[PDB]
Amino acid sequence: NLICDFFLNTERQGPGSPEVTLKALSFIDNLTNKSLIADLGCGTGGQTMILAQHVPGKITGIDFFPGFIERFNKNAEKLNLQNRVKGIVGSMDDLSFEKDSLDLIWSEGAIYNIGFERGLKEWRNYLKPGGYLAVSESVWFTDQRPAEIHDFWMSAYTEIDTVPNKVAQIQKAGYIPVATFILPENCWIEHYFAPQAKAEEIFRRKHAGSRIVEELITSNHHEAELYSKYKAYYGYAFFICKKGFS
Ligand SMILES: C[S@@+](CC[C@H](N)C(=O)[O-])C[C@H]1O[C@@H](n2cnc3c(N)ncnc32)[C@H](O)[C@@H]1O
Repeated sequence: NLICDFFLNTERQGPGSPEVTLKALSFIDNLTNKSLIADLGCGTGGQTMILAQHVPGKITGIDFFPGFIERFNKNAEKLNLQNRVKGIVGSMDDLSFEKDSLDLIWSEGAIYNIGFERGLKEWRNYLKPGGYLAVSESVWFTDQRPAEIHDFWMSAYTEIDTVPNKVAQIQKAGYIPVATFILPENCWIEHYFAPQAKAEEIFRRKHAGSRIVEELITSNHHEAELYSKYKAYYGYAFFICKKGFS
């Protein structure tokens, strides 16, 4: 409801950065102006527009919040990409894409809404054999971690896991684990948490007295506080996978 509004004030609603999106793209080599691309849980489309400026083909951005899709389509226009890039309000667990029709499925910081292993399994049916799946997901950097952070994550995303386990689940799902890399901390600080600050000031005064808004801000500071304290134990990792049977 009012949450979309808060996030409309940021270039991105999750950890990431232009360099990271392009570094992930650097592992995808099957695209042409005939390629069909989908970006699941695209948010306002920050990473989608970056992607669109470097790869040919049509891109469909899909997101649950109508507020984000409107922003996605308006930005697309200011950029003159509305012919090959269009936002659609929908859900990643209820897609209507033709089967085995996509060359690439993109999803940054959004697969947790449906679960990693579930996403791998379900989205595979919408990809052409030899197509690509590129997703950024939360991961543990080690096998042991302090309780404070571990518990926080069980209450947010129970499916967070180490890089090795994620990689084995990818192969198990019937994909070739093409490329896997950990995101730099600036994807969390410089590009995620820092920008949320400017937004809070302005947002909080505008919605003064709103219990929802106040708790959102508390939730942000807590998450940020936890990261700068346990950043050495977790983060995001990008996973590029090619659907088997080439
Ligand atoms: C962490 S944000 C990332 C947004 C954008 N991908 C980015 O990296 O800036 C998660 C996104 O998933 C979207 N989302 C949540 N549930 C969804 C669902 N069931 N189907 C599609 N999108 C969903 C949320 O609205 C939000 O835009």
